[PDB]
Amino acid sequence: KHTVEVMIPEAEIKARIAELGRQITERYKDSGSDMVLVGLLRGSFMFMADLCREVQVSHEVDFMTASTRDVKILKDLDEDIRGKDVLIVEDIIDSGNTLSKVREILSLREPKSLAICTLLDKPSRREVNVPVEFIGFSIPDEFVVGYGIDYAQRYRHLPYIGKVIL
Amino acid sequence: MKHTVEVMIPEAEIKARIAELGRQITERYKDSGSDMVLVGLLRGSFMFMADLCREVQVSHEVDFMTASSYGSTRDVKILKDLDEDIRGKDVLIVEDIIDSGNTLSKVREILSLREPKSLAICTLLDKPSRREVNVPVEFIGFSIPDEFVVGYGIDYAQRYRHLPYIGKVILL
Ligand SMILES: [Mg+2]
Ligand SMILES: [Mg+2]
Repeated sequence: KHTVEVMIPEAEIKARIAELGRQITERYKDSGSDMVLVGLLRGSFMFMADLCREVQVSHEVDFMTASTRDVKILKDLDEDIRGKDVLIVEDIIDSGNTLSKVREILSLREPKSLAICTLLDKPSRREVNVPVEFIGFSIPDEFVVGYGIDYAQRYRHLPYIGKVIL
Repeated sequence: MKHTVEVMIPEAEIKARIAELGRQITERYKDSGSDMVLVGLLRGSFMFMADLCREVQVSHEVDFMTASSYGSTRDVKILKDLDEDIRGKDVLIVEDIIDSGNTLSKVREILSLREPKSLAICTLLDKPSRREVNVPVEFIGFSIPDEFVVGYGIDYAQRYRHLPYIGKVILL
């Protein structure tokens, strides 16, 4: 028994993703090597669709599904990242537990470079020290939904970030 | 192969169209009162699903499947199934293009066996001329000839998937 309040409106997200877009563009425009943005599903699908449209560099788009448990590849990438600039695209960084492991896994395949871009970082919640090179918003430890993030399989389609209120 | 890309469906025409697909989808499903889920086929549907789902004013789950993309007489194989159940639910399959219909047809049969309440396909692009197998398609963004198209999720040799418009590829 809850309500959703707006936490970050749709206009702010868009403004912020244009700025991330310019930045990812300046970091990578002079590489000349193949680039791929790598979404973590299901949560990253919306951020990736918006971010990849703001990245003014030829790139592949690929996806990955990762799980007191091991991080397991439930769906690996469709393409090779060896010798490629790879940017991992994630809805939210929290503990850092999963993203740190996903980072290690892709690192074995020897990309030219490897980096993370997350829309939301909850740095009060961090349990592991994970290098994150691009952040949308550092946020308080709120119960967030919308923009791909769910509450018991709800609100992934909301075009703003909401916080859930019990 | 040496080439250029021209704009064919600008970004703003895709948006206008997606907004109308969402009113249509809302209309058909608002009074259902069952769980609804939008099932995108990866990788093609990712960006269309992003925009479409935001224009659907009904509470829905969003889920994805990867079916065998072997390309354009082998079996359609689930590389990655749904994470959530569809029995008793309204399911809208979301695709970027229907051409031959082989994959979409086999994806419909598989999900059908799960006994959703209803099953329906929304594609952004339809090439009716390329149909090899009849499949019903309730919601279509644009009907186009067999042009060589890219962008908005459609790759040419794992390139142009991030273009915010549909382009035509011109072989030089
Ligand atoms: Mg994490
Ligand atoms: Mg097909």
